[PDB]
Amino acid sequence: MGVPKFFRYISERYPCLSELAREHCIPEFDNLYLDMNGIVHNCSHPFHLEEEQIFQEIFNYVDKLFYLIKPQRLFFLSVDGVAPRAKMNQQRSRRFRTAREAEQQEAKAAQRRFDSNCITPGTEFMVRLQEGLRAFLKTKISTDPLWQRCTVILSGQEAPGEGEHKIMDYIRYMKTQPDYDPNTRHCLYGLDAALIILGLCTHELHFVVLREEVKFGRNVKRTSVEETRFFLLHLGLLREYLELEFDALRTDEHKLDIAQLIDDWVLMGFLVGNDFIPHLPCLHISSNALPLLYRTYIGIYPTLGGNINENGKLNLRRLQIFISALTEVELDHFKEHADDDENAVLLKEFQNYKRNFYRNKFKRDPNDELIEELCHHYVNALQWVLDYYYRGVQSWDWYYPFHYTPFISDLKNIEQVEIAFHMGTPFLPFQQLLAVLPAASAKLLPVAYHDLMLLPTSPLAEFYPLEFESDLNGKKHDWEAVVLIPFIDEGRLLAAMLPCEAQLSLEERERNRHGPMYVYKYSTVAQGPMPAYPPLRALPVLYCTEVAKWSHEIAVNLPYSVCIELPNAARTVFFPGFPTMQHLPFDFELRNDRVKVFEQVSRNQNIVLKPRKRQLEDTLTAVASQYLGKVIHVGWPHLVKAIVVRVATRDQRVDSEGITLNDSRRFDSECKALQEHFINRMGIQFANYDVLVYVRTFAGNSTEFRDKGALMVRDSWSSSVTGYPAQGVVADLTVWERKNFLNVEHYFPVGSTIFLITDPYYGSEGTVQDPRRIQVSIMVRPEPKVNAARQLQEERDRDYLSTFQVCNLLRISGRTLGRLSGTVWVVHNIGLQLKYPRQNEERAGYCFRTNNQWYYSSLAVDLMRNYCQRYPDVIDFFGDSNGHRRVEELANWVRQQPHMKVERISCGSKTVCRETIELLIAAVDDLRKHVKLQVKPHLLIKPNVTLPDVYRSKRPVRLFDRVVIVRTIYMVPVGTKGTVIGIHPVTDPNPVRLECVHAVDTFCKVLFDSPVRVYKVPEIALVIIK
DNA sequence: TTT
Ligand SMILES: [Mg+2]
Repeated sequence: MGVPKFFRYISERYPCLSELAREHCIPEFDNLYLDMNGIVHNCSHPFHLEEEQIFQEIFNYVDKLFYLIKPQRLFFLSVDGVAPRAKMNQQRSRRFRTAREAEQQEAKAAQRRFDSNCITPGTEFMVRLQEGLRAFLKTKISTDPLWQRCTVILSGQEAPGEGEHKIMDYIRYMKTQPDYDPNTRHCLYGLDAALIILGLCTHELHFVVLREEVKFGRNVKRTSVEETRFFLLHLGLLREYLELEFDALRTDEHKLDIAQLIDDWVLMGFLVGNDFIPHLPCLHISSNALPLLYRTYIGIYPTLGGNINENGKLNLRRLQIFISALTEVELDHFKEHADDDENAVLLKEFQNYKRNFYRNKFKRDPNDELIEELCHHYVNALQWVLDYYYRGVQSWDWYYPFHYTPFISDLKNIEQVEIAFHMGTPFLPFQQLLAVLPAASAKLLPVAYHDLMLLPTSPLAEFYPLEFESDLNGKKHDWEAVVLIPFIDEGRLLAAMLPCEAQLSLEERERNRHGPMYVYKYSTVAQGPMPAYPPLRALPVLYCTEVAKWSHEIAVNLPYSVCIELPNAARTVFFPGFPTMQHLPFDFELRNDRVKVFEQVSRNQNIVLKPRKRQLEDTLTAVASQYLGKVIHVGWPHLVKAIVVRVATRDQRVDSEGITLNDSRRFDSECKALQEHFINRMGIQFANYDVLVYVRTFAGNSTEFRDKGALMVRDSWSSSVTGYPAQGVVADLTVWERKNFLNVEHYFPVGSTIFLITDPYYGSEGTVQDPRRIQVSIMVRPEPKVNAARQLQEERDRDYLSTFQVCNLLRISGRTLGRLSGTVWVVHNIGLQLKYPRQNEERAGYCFRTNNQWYYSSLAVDLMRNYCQRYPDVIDFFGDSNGHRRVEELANWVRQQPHMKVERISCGSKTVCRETIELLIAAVDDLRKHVKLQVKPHLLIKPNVTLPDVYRSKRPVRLFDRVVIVRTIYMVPVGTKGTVIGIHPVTDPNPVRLECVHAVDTFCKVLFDSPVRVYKVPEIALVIIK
């Protein structure tokens, strides 16, 4: 996996659409919508933890997400509540699955614990979680200054409806409001198809979808918070890429109605497969589904009155036409996997396949009555889903009452289909629980119905099969497998609940009501005390307010869908976070250039964008004339502000200082580089690279200080200079950006912290006293002697052999050293796991790589010798190679030893041994003078304001360097001082930003003397003490 | 809940 198949697909068909970015590349947002069931799953059962632990970790998760994304206006976190029957059927399927998969995996314990099905609403678990969560919001917002300008909304298991859909509802409600901002930048947590489709159908302009790369789980690889990156999808581009795909639907010289088109595309996306209906065998993404629905639609389009999905409502005639068209696809799928006048033969065999299918797999006779009710229920289904999205739930009771899908060929007279579902109401937690849980998890229910789950007398015993069969329509994985069970009739079920209900325990009786969502807002006025809750410590005073809002204060009742295209919004202007391909006249074509967006090269086609040859003559003097020294926007459509510092040609090149000659070789090389990037990753094709432009990316606003006189404010550019083809330069666009300081004193208030950049105490803590130069008091502190520790390390660094040397000492082939020292999978792992060549990793002091050659330390060698001594035949195998019990034996022998306990790290990073760490720690132990001075303003770091380019060291950071923290860094408060014990580079795997492509950021495993002991920290938040 |  790594990422959903849908995400993967549309992400490769439109290369510019998605990226893997780090904390700082994520665009600014007003609203973050966080969906919790995923998280709760990650934290509860990835081995043992108690509730306290779990909650603590969930809380953490949230904290780090909010910390990294910094939603400026709203933070809506939404836990799945009691959902409509349509979903509940599937929820139930997944429960039964997990229960049985659970028993099966516990069976390995027979060969030789936290029930997860409690992640559903109504369970004592989820309730306790709800509590702890409100408590958490209250603490965080009440204490943390960063959660105080935000508005926060929680929607718990209390409030009914899928998290993702409660989010949706709040969004539509939002659009409804009068003085609502059409430009609000929405960020939604998640990558699966449903959330893409969802955000895409809100018809919101600045909407991003994102999820972290690695669950926070790989913390056994020591990753700083700031090091974590996100996969993100830009809906704004998705739109433009569809506008590109259906260009053939244009009949005149003018844009198609994108609202109209998006709607229909939402429809296709729903056809590919959704939760609330069985999937059509003939439509899987890997199976080229989207392209097929595209072809079908395009080729059918001139015939429909207009849209199949009009503003969330279906056009049964047009629908009909479409499905009719899909018949081809379906029949072709049949013709393909059949074996696992010709046509006529095909059709007879296919009709026979139908009959036999209805009979065998549908357990129903093929009466035309059957086709009838199948068509009925299917069309009903579709409309139901569209309502779910465009207008909110329109039926809590309704559900597709079959386990399989109709035959497209057998869908005629759709138009005659009557659609009528009724709202009804969401089930009470216990009802839904009994509807969803399998016999296995009876415990999660109150005692009152345990009997109902497990006593074969039970009226509902049918719905609780000890054994349930599973059909897999050519779907490979057990999870894709259909789960053949009954469908609960609400009647009989509530009938079999009547007696028990009264007898429920008091607290059980109380926890069985639906509930509201809560709105937290930081208050200056003290709101009183809060009790503690495992694991949140108690609070003497709250500084926030919690306020109940019910499901119906968010309700929008109208004939049309508010999921319309707000016209107040500005799509002419550029917003920094959000790319558009609009500002450049370009042609386009769908080609087969094998673009590389993820790990490996795409196997299918993509859309190549081709900017039209610009009007500016492609000469040096001409390009310079226009753009030299000017402020432009490069990268496209992922635009950035930048200033042109040089223009170059294979022959010559212009600086502010005049024209000179240029290295042809180096130029042609740069050009190759650019070409490769754009085509292979960006699916972009410029006319030519005859003339390059070299820019500096905008790097923050800078405040200059003018003598004793005044405060100046200017633009700040970058350190590094990157090259961009002159053909992709876009100039003079207007942008929507957006609190200046006033007095010098306003900048430097009394008692605020100041850091020194002047030689006498480069890196000294300080405090401003009087803005007159500036009056300041510096707190001088001693610095530990590290020469000793350095010395220790140098000798250890000496302890290293070469791959060959090591081959000789162990008397083994080079190959066998290769397999032995890496990871070798047997089917289970049996490699000492010291090096990870493909990954580009190395294990601590054991392995290390320099001249593209490997070197192993002594611990490594004694280890490898050990392995050899003990397990010879295995080695013999490694050497001569290109009851299942011995494996487990050595797999464990290996997993046990301590090199596993030692951190693995990326190659090119310098580390240190625990002994040296000991010496250092001892020195700091051993170590345990305010000086007033007048200091020019530009040599003072204001902790969270000053741009890091003013304090970046002219020399790369080194080990044992003495560092102090300026910029705030998650756990570590500013001011904390320490010494470097690690230096770790980091490069983006596949940057879509040409500027980032080979940029390496530096993190430092730092030993702060104070406990707060050790943390990786970006070089940006550091000064070195001179 | 995801794959
Ligand atoms: Mg969901």
